[PDB]
Amino acid sequence: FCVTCSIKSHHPPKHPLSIWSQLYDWIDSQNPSQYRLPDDLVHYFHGISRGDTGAYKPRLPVSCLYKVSEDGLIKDFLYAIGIEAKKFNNERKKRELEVIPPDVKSALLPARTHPNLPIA
Amino acid sequence: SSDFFKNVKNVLTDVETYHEFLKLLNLYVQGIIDRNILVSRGFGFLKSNSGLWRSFLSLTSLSPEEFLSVYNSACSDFPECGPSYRLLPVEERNISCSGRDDF
Amino acid sequence: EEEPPLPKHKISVPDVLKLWLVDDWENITKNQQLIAIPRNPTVRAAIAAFRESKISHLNNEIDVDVFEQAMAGLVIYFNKCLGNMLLYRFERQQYLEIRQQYPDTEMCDLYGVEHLIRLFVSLPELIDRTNMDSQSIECLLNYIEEFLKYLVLHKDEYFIKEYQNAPPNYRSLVGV
Amino acid sequence: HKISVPDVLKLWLVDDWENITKNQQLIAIPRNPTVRAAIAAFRESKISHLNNEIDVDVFEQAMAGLVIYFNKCLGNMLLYRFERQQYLEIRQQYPDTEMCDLYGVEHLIRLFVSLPELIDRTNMDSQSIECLLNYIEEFLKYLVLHKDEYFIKEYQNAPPNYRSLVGV
Amino acid sequence: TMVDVWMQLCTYIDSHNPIQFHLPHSISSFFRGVGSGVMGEYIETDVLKHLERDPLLLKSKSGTPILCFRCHKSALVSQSILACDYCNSYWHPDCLNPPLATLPSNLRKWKCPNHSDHVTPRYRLPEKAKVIRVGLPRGFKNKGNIVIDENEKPFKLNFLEQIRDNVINLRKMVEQDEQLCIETFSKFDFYATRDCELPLRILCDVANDNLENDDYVLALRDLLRISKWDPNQPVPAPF
Ligand SMILES: [Zn+2]
Ligand SMILES: [Zn+2]
Repeated sequence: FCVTCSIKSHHPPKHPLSIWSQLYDWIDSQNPSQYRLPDDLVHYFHGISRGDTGAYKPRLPVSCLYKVSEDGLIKDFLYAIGIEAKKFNNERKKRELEVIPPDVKSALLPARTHPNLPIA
Repeated sequence: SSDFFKNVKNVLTDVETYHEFLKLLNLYVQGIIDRNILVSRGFGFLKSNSGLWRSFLSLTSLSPEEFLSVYNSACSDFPECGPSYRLLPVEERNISCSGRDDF
Repeated sequence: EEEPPLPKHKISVPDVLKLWLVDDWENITKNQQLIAIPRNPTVRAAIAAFRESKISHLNNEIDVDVFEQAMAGLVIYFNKCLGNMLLYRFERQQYLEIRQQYPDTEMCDLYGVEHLIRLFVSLPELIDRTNMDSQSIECLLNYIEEFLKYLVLHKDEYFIKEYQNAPPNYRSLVGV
Repeated sequence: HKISVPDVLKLWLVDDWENITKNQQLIAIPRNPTVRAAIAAFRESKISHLNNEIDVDVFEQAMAGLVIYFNKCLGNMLLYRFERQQYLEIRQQYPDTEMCDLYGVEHLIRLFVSLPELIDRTNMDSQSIECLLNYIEEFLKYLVLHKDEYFIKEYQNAPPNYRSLVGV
Repeated sequence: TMVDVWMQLCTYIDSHNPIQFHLPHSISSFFRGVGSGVMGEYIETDVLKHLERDPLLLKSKSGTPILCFRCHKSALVSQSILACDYCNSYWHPDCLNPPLATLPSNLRKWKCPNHSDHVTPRYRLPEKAKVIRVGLPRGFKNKGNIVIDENEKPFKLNFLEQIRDNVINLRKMVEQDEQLCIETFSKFDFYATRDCELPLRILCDVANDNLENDDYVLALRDLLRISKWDPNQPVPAPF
């Protein structure tokens, strides 16, 4: 062979029913599953020699339904709520001084004592 | 938190309702809904167990006063204009009224 | 099944690694060159090195967990897949020799990164033949390509620079 | 005899079916991007890259057939029963302008998607059929690419007087 | 050529009788849920697959008892109960947060408030949609809604010992609670029943406490002041 790129690769495999049932569950945490046994690896009228060569006789929509692991979803919500809860406690610290806004029924309103006082 | 979730599994004995709870949590995680809607709709799931509900409010960091403030407004999702009003086109928004004034 | 096309992916293999792969294949099929079995370092060592070299840069436990599981899965996957689609008929007999001689030593520990770059280039077809989702595909491919970059960095040590000619008994026992 | 409609356009067509029929929402008839405007834009973009004069000629005559067929077809097999009132109102308002200058891509794509069943009854030469169909394919791709500018963003609610008028 | 195609198209259209539009059957039967109607309309195909509503339900076809989900009562403290057409739940039409004035129509399926599809943004799935099992353990952007079911000792005690112990423990807790409360009587009375005349004191003799000042904020927000001086404590005049 003589090619300049030939940007591929080739290697001779054995029968692909164990290899392709793992590469599915690689990134997954759910262990692989099996199937009916006597259909898995038979001769199918092919008796093979030792050499194991050939035996002769643009946008897109949000469209799917996903199956997610309940472990990750739970562990994500605990981390998702932890950050949001700390952010709320961070802004819960309220220390402000004003005179004539009405803003909330908040924590620091001795303000209203000021504009009502000098007259009374 | 692990205690909270095994107790939720205990209380919600029906796997369909448990899955709906988890789906609500996922909505929050992704950011479609916020903490107000999360708690106001989790009350309908977890109210039968005071321990579970107090634990959930402790997780969310929501005081009971603030929960009572947010409940009625963040439970049912209705349009802001009410369920019976709707906006008009700009064309028919200036039909003549020869007796009106600026006031 | 969607709008008829959805484009196939590609791992941006470094050109140096491309040349290495092509020259290695050519020398092993025409010049009867073989791989020093076993090697030093090993596949497990290289994976552990990439782990310790890239882990200190993640800034989230989500990324930490997904990356940890990804690298551990790559270990177990090379374990399960080395003896199917990662050799040729020539060194198939060398594999037979090591398989029958070393009783229970792990194949990931026996082999080296030279058989890891092959899995790294063959991953696109394997992802294509199966049915995973887009985010998982992108995650695995990004980790594989940064692994390839790390290998390009540490080339001088990770790639042995010579082979050995097949012995007469070996070439006669393989025939080809 | 079949076409390749992108999934975004399929979703948009079904959403428009629902909005016009069940939810009582219509489209503002005077469009900012005109049907003639979009036709001219696609024609210019394709000719600027075409190759030979025979192809130039067939593409030009294809676009001409497209515009004349739109102008002759709109008011016959392109509107729902909830838009005929609006159609007659628009004809009364602008009786001198024409539909190719009035309507938009929201209806041009109904024409495009429905073209297969029409070429089903028509039985001209397969060469012309395949040329026209490839042109329609490229047009659909161009529209779904330039979505941001050609398609309307929000529909308009029909007024109570309009609904009492139509009543169907 | 295509000129002739145009001629044949024009001849067909001006020969035939106009009709109303309908997008092809491919696009129509594409999605799940959508379906044509009697006059070419769009109707969702989620209706009661069985066919006035039976107001009071007591027994189920599976023997399961009929108790409301929120109050756990039995369709007799209120003259009507509702059965969710999606789960095995029953709700009083008064226990829902906006209480339903009238029961829904027996034609359309009714969905209880304990489902996540009330706050998802609506979407459409194609009717050839292999459910993909995503392996990414954490951090999966999923548009919130398209995640389908998250697919993955016999003791023979026979004693009432623990039941008796639990009953006595409950009675003991009750006894302690009652004791504490009934001692804090005679102060609950004074601080909760005369609580209406101490506000009168801190109003008449105008002493500024937090609630007085909040009431004055309430009166300012009613009168809608802008930038003038606040008049006085007893002379803002929504009297
Ligand atoms: Zn009830
Ligand atoms: Zn329900």
